[PDB]
Amino acid sequence: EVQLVQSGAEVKKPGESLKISCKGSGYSFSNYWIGWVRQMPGKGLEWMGIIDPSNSYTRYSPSFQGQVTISADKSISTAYLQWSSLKASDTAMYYCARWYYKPFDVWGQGTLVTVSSASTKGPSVFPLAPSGGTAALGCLVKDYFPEPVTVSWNSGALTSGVHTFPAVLQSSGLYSLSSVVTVPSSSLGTQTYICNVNHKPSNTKVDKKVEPK
Amino acid sequence: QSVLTQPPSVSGAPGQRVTISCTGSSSNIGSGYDVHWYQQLPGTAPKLLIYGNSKRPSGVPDRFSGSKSGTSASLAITGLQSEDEADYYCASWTDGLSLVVFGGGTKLTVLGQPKAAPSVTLFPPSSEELQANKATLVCLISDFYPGAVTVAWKADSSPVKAGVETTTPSKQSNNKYAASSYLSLTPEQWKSHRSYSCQVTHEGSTVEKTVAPTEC
Repeated sequence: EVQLVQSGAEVKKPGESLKISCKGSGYSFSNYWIGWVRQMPGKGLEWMGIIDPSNSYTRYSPSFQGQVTISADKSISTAYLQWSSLKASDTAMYYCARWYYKPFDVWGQGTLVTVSSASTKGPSVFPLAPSGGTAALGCLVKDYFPEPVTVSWNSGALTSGVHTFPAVLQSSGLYSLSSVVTVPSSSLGTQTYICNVNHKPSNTKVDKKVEPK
Repeated sequence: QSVLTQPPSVSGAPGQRVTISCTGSSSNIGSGYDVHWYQQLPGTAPKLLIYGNSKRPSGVPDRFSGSKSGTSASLAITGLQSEDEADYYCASWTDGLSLVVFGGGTKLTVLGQPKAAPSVTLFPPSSEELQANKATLVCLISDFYPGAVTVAWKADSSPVKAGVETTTPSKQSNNKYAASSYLSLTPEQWKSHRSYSCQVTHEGSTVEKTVAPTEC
């Protein structure tokens, strides 16, 4: 089976160098060109460049020219994508794929690259207080690094009405997410609501009670 | 400026039929190059769907077909299925400054449940956050379908694009969609304006919520 296998996810900081790999198997690697493609989270595919591994001929998109170096070592069936100085804006998924009479018939599984200036940091947890007979309340899990955080409500006992959103990576290099639960208006004051926030990387466990105004 | 142009979105119901155009320029389709199509399901690598204008790789059902006439390529999908829901990209070799060009992509939505307008909850900055010298407005968007929204923030009546972060919609357990948007402000900014608005546009209709510093 023809395969391309890429190196594992990377978490790096601005200015650091990085070289990720794309390893071919089940075919003659030297005889087919390898393209590299960027995909910003939630965005489309962007062609970055291409390399002929037989002779090291490389061409780049004008958008990526000078920002990145594509290379290959045909003796070990591997192509590479390399940055001398990562930017936060390089945070993306990167795929390799081979040109073929069926072009890009085979793709790598992708390498996620996360670039942030942040050190490990536990979140600040802020209550989102409630203001057809139900009320929406939640917790703001602010300014943490890296992924992931776990959120539960009332130690897991409260699961209905709960939605915990995906995180945003802010311009600051830190993540934020939110978690909401819909609850009956008449249960406010009487019934107690606590979000349980777990951030393993920093060993932070926060219990925040969310109460009305 | 070798470019391949695709509509941002197409939709059809299960069992129905869609077409996705891919309009080229003189350097790509214009120069005689073949067009190829890629299907990308959420969280996966793109998959070759059509190559050389109209040929199907093995494993691709005949429900998918491609054509290319003039400077326009097109992908047709018949008997739509929910697993067809995905982003579709056209691509070609090209003669310009680039060697390979991808179209901007087309999100295919398979309309298997009814349209639902978003419910919007806008939270003002908490007391605890303000005493920490920060202020974040939290706009939560729930129970909508299909899973696409545009969020616009207003300070009084003027647009604010600075300090905005918005999540791509994801499924709630009840199988509708939810999204979130944040506006980061200094406590000074929060206090200096009369009110702030989160405006969510879904299927051409806008639902707006407003919070003011002075109200409890």
